[PDB]
Amino acid sequence: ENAQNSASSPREKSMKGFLFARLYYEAKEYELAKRSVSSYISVQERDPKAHRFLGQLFEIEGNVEKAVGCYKRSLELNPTQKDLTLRIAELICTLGRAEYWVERASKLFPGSPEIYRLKEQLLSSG
Amino acid sequence: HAGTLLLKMAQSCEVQWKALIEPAALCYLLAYQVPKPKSKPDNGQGFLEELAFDRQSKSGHLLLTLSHGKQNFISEIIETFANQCGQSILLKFLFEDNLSMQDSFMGSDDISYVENRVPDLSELSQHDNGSLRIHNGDLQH
Amino acid sequence: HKTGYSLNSFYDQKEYMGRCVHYWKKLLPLLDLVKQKKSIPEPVDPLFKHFHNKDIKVSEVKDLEDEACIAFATLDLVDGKTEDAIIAFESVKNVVAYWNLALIYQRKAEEIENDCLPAEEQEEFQECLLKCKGFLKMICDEYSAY
Amino acid sequence: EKQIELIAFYVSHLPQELAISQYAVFLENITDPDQRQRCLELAKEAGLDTKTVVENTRKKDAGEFAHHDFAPALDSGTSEEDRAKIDVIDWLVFQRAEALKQSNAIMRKFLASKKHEAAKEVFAKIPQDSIAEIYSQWEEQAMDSALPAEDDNAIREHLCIRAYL
Repeated sequence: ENAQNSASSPREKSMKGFLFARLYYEAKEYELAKRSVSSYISVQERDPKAHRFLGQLFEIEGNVEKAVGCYKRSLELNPTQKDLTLRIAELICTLGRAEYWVERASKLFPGSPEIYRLKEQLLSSG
Repeated sequence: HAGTLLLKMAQSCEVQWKALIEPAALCYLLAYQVPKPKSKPDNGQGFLEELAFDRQSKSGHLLLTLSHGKQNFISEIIETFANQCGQSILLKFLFEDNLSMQDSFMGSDDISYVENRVPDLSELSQHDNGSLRIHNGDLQH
Repeated sequence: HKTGYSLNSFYDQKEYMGRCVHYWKKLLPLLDLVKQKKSIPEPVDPLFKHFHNKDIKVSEVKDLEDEACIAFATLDLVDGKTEDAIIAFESVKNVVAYWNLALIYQRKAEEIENDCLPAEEQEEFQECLLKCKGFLKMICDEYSAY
Repeated sequence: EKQIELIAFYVSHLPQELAISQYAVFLENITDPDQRQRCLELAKEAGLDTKTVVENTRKKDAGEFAHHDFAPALDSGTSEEDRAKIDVIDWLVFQRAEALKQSNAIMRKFLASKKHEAAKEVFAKIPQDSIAEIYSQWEEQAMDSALPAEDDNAIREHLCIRAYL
């Protein structure tokens, strides 16, 4: 409230709203956090923050598909994407369609117990 | 400062009168309503910036408290200034027959370029947040 | 209380509400001694000593006590003890207690149960009868909520 | 006289030698600080006298100038400068940006001679959390402002070092 008024005074609609989004993220309000995060991303282009804000929001909302989409766009941006493959492998485990992602995770991390188990489960699903 | 001295004259004689508020009101109005300098490029602009913060803060606070009620600023601007008479009224009080009105005065200073604006409640708080630059933890202020 | 509630930050709402609860819990014992009794003796003015204003009449004790109870209930509400918070809100009968009850019913019954909505209905009906007296004590006036 | 905790304080009371005092303390300790779980971190080098600017200034002065006699073969000089960068880097992880930039420069010095193990140490003993803990603002709008033309450049230097390694 007061922070939003102080911001609308300078009229940033910006990292202030992003801090409100981060506070809603630390707290438990998925719709408000996602709305503020999207409004901030609209005002501040793209960054690890915008992608990770939206990806944590979707991960908490359960839409692992939308989370994987945001993570793929983030990895296409590629300033620093290392958790993208981990999120893809977790989406594969939650999920043929997991076979490609498990082969990719295994080729990007040979010592991967979880990803190798996911690969075994995918080859089982002779 | 001239408006504040008008307040001083009244309070010194007995108290803020019913005549040494409207010219003081003009003095604070035309101090608030000058555009804040902003260079955004030596020549320390931060000093002009902080003094402008404090000046606009004082103008707003004191001109709101002198007329909390509305229907003041319009008649103020329309009467206490004119081509000559308003400046004559403000200046003959300020310096009682010690300066020419035509020369070496405010006579060449034009005012009818200014208009009405009550300070806003957000901009006033920002003016105080700026005025806190040259009054760092002064208990009286 | 107002400065804390106005904020949305959890880690500052909790602190401001806890400390306002602190000041009220320290004022609780001091206010009970108004039965023709000397409040606290002070010949000298320690930091803040005025008179004919600082004295609370016998009428306003109950009102301030109810405000303190609302403060307690709101502290428990901004912690997560959802049921005993409502228990604490079901003691005072001003507008704020009803409004907080109704809002918590909303929060706990966004899409949960239908039979708990009659609670919301009756709460807003009492709020209607109280706005029939034109009380603007609520934080955001009834024009938006009701 | 080994009353270091107080002679260093009086030094810090003298303005110009605040660097030489921290130099004495660090060059005496770090080699074998007798770092055991006691003595509450030696009161943080007499309370930072001990700034990265003047410290790296003295390190750059000593490593290469060697006014009277400089060895025709740099005799573990670059190795010790790199170990200083790495140790101050660990300490910073516990001066992160200054350690990172000096590490980038020293790793460039090591690459100029193609010392694989030396550059590997310079890049590896550096924390895994340097860039993340240095990033003050994540939203790229404010991150352009908070990001310095030297800090972002040093981060890119570390990324290129890792890619080449």
